[PDB]
Amino acid sequence: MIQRTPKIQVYSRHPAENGKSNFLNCYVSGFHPSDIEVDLLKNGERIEKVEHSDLSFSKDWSFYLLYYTEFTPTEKDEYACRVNHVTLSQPKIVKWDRDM
Amino acid sequence: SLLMWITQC
Amino acid sequence: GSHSMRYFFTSVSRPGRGEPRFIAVGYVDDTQFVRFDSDAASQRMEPRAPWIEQEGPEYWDGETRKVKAHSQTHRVDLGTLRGYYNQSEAGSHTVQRMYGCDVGSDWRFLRGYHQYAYDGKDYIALKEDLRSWTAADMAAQTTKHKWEAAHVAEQLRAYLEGTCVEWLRRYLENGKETLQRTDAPKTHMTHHAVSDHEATLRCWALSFYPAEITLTWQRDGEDQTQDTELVETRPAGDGTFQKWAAVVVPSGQEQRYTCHVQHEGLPKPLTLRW
Repeated sequence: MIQRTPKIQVYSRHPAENGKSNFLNCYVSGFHPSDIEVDLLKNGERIEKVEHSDLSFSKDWSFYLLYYTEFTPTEKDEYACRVNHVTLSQPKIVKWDRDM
Repeated sequence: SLLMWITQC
Repeated sequence: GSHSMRYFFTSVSRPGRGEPRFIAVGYVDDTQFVRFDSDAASQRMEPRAPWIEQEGPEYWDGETRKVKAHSQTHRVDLGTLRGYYNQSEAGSHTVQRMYGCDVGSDWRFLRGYHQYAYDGKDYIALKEDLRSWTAADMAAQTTKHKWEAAHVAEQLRAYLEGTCVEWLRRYLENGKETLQRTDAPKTHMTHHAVSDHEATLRCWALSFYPAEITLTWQRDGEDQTQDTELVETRPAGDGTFQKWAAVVVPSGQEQRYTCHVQHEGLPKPLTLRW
């Protein structure tokens, strides 16, 4: 039974601009098995207006999913992605960096 | 369009 | 250019908790057009691309019926595979399947493929000639032998060299407006001081389609592939894709580096200098 830890990228659909609605994305890939928990955090607390694409996989059979939600980037509001997976002993958090 | 059926392994 | 239609299927067993979770998705190049999820309320193949609505009532009835048949096969197989590998009935296991076809710029058959995996590893695949099988191990051999006697290769070949191509063309036409479009990447470069004498240059590619792209750094015109960080091409969520590549360079020597962007949406590759 193999296991692959998930890669994570947090970013926005369009180039961030405070005050204007955008979409916060959390793309998790290269993991296996498929069972995975992903939450988008706003100032440490999870959002519930979250959605995700249908489960699919790459040529190496590793899975990938896109978790996203509409939002408006501000100067004081902090966002990130919380991912938990069997290969992870501790839920991994990846803060959203505007230049990445 | 999908295959009409996939045989069991 | 060239084109492909591909279906992806995933079944995860949940012994004693419920039916195995079954998720299927269909793609034309990098555009998903249908999906089926056993946990959804419709219990029907659903649309995921605007142009697929051009199909009629019988399309949805037929694809729903066929996709449920795939689910049923995956369900049986999970049991079969558990036995082959003498595993317990309590554990959760996975089955993944992918098949589809490729056509050239003239939309004629180029190649077909049908791959099957168990727990994330190759189990059995139809070779390039569409007449023979590559069996991963001893377990796969039994399936190989079964599938030869049942002439599975023949069924897949007929579908891959015919039906698959026929429908891919059809979808390509109905979705011409978007599927045959190429969104060249919007690109820019960021310069951010890192060390006291070093700077980081990040090359960005945004809003492009198809997802296929190449970002390469060069110094004095020579490829620099061992001081860089490349990210996995990612979906923007609006149909386009994104990617970036960076390199740490000696402050003051930035003018020596160039980022080369290759994407079919561009007449010729782009060269970017900070």
